[PDB]
Amino acid sequence: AIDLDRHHVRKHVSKTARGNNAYMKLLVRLYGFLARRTQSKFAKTILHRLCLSRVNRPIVSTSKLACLMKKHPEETAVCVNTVTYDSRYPVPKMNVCALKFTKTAEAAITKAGGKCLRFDELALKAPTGRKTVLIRGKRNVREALKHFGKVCAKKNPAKQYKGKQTK
Amino acid sequence: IKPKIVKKYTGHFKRFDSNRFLRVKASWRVPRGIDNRLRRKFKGTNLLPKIGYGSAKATRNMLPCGLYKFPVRNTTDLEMIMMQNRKYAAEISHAVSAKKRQEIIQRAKILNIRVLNADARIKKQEVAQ
Amino acid sequence: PLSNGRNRRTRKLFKRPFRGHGLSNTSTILHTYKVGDYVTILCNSSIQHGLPYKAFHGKTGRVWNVNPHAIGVMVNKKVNNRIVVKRLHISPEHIKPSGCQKDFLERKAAVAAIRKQNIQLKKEGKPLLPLPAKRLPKQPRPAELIKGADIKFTTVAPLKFEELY
Amino acid sequence: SKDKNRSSHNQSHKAHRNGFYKPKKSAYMSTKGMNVQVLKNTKAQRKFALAKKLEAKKAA
Amino acid sequence: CKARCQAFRKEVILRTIKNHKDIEAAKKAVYTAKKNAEINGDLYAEADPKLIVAIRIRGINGVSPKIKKILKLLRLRQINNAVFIKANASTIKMLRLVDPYVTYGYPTLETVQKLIYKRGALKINGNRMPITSNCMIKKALGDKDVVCVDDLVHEIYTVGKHFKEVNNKLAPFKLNGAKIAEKNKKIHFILGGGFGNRELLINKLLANMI
Amino acid sequence: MKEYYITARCTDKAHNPNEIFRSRVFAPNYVVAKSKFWMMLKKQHKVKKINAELLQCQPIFEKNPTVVKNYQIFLRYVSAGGIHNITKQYRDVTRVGAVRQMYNDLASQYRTRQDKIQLISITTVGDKAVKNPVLHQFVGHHVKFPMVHCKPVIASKRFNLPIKAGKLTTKLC
RNA sequence: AAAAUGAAGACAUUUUAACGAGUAAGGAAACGAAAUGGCGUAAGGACAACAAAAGUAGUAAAGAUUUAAAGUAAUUUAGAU
RNA sequence: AUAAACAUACUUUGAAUCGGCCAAGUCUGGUAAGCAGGACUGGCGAUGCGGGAUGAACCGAACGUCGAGAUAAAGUGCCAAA
RNA sequence: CGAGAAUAGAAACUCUUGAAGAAGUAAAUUAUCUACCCGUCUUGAAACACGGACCAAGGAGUCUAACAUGGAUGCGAAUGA
Repeated sequence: AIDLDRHHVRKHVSKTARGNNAYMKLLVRLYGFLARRTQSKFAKTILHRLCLSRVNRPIVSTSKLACLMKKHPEETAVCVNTVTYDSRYPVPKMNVCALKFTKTAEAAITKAGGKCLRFDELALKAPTGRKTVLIRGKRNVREALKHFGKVCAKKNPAKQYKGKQTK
Repeated sequence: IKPKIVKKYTGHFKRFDSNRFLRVKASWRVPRGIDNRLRRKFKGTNLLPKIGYGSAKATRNMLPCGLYKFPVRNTTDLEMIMMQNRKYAAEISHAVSAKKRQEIIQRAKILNIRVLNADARIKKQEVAQ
Repeated sequence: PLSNGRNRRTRKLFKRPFRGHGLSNTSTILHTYKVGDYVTILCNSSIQHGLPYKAFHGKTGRVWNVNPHAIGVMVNKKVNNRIVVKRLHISPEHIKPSGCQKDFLERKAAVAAIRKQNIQLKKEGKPLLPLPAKRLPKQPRPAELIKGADIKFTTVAPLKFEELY
Repeated sequence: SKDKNRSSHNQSHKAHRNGFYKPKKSAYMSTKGMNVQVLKNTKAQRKFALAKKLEAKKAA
Repeated sequence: CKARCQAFRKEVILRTIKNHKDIEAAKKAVYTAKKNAEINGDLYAEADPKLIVAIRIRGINGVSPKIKKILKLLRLRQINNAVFIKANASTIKMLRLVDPYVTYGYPTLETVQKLIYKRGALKINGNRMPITSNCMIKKALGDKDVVCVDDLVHEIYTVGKHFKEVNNKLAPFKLNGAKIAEKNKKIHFILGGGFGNRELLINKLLANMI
Repeated sequence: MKEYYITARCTDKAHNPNEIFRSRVFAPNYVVAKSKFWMMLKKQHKVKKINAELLQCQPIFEKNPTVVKNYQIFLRYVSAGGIHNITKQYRDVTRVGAVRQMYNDLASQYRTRQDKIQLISITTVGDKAVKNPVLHQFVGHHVKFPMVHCKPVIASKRFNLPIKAGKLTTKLC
């Protein structure tokens, strides 16, 4: 035998779209083709983010796009996730590419003069990515993250799953 | 042309203690006993099915004639392999009658498809007939 | 089976050095500790107030805070299978400056002395000196020739045994 | 029914499988417990710098 | 087009010419100094060897944790595995600690030649690809001024300025078996055994092992 | 067994770098001879390998390995009782052969393994200085003895048959 | 594991390299380069001769007994009675 | 200095387990124990294979199915290869 | 004498056996090597530890309810209704 540190186990990185969605399966095929041929780090990033699970693809509201594109006028927002609508604040003019658009978010983006694009048009127009802004949504805002750990802890207590006789 | 088919082990992996007890059949089962002689791979009793016995991918599921088995039920199923008569051999299912077996055997001659059950359910025409 | 007292098994650890009892130096209370310095925690049993725990004795830590009477020292403590950071406030009596970077701080100054001449030799256009060679483990010694003029031989052989008694 | 009381056997092998976890860099940069005046001095400058940065944003 | 396959070949001939010049000249100076030292009745001290070849001699079962780590640092992770080690204070002490599990010594030029030519392999893209051509050597160690299999031999044997990078790319040699010891490998080579430092007598073991 | 002439010197504050240590060490190979040499320097002059450096290690061959000489070997060996100094005499043509005789003789007569004997010295004595009761009888000029009960000599392993024909005999030789 | 190729070929693609012991225990299903791969029992919804008679069956079903073949194996397939 | 990108840092969720036993260029109680209890490490448990005739722990060495070779422990009168 | 380079050349074969049964495979017997009783508790069982005479059929992590994590899915300041 050979004195190895550890034996070969599957690498914990997803290499394909999860689930049986036919359209998401093709997008991974499209960007897997672009990443291999163009060898652009943009396509490798989009391909990697297409394979994340639903909880690792957090939503991005229109207010986040509005703030992140204030100094990028002739640019395209590229978020590999659903784009929701922040009804509290107005939507300026901007181009957004996303997997999914909320019905109220798409109406607000289009009414302001912007365009809601999908990832097939973005690859057609900007395959390597030239006037794009990469955006991902916040991950620590999940209310499940509050209960992780020990609530008796002295530094960062958990949040005590509610149940019997919770005061 | 026909590749050399290599079988790494032609014996049967009979279940442990199947030769001593009639209640224990011969189909293989993993000995999970804590003190078992076979699962500890003692000398003498050290024969378990492992993936290392797997036959070559090129000649796996290959019949001794060099073809593959394609089960057929009527004359239309022969048309599914007429384009690969050098790869597949017909095999009439066990429940197909003797009358339909004549049509499958006759049609397979036309399409040059080898049939492995060509002598099955033949009528009384053996002796004096 | 030992007890679990705060100062268990400290007969020889907390004993003062031989012929070293009484008051300490004044350089102990006059040394200037700044944040980021390297210090050595040394439990002085002559001062019972603020005595650091015996597990920190002889450990090298870093100054992270300076208070009017105590110095904040930061050390790494080994726990079940992890390492935690311990932040103590120790009076200057129980700490001592560490020379753990004495050689390194000289090498830092040696290269900066050469770098100072380099920025001046570049103005004059002359070639600039190289940085000091890095430290290496004892290298295999090269071939050397030994003159036979001042050489003398002494035979080395096993010795006849002689009874000590 | 006496039993063995204790043993450190296999304990070091266990502790080195997933080896001694070092603390992150952010563990050494904590500020809680620092000098009161130094915290007062640092907060004053940070407030001054931030307020000066914000008036520039309003200007432009 | 394929005119590069020409100019590459003459470069290898030129570099192989130069490398043999370097080795012969060093062997030239040592021979002259030894001869001159007898002329005047002086004493000449030979240079300490710079290169060490170590063979792992014991298996992976029953090793103390400290020895386990050093043998992993020397890339002797398997029995009958051989590596090239620079000689200094750090490594010699490192080799003494793992003495019961390895044997080593000072290789000759022929041993380095035959080891690389027959058992040579390079770690390329995480793959242990054996040496087949000079083009694959140039692709890996070309930036280290090593383009063919002779600079590989010369840099290892002379312990050049790029030894650490060139030696690391060299995968540990998988050697055959041989009669390891006179008594057994449970005692030092000095006591007639198998492990420890064999100095120049490591070559005889490697000749039967390559 | 082989001879080696080893020289070295120590370069440190305790030993002047003009003192050269010589020895004539018997060993199966030059690696063992160096190890024997370094144990002497460490155990007698506090000289260690890390603080010293070797100069020469060259084989010594017998000048005339065709003349029979009377070798007197002075040695010390460690027993259960203690450490004793012993003088043994052997007849041979080479120094290394006589020392090989000493090691085999001591291992059988005194049951003393090799790693308990230190060869202090080995010189050549005269004809009449041989005191061994058995060896003294072959030193004279008229030694003569008939070798009897001889086993017939097989020329080579080729003719070594397991079962022979006829009867077997010894030889007055 | 990494490269290459990739609407359907096929054997769950091609090449290269490393690796393969194991009680307790874990590895649900789906996921084209598939986040382990499969065998078996019974019932339910579909599909099963594409040109208007469309899986097999009194020209012999299921079952039983054996003989051979395929599969590392769980098992499957076919012949004869 | 050396090694390290299928490196490194992990996050979540969860199983089983916390009767252990052996060795020794170790220790304590005991006259002592195949006794009781410990420090460090390697093992057996969970482990087959070659050797020690036999053997949980010794020695060599850890295992996909095979062919040809050099070997390890240890052996070479026969049983038994030399 | 001669590396590179330039110029030109020369390799596609015999024999034996096989439907009077080749190669392979299977069955029975013989021979050499090889093989302690399975399950379980246990530090440790082939144990002078317990259950087991034999065969067939039945036979043991299921259902309802609350919470949580996680993989797939719909919508998203709403979701369910």
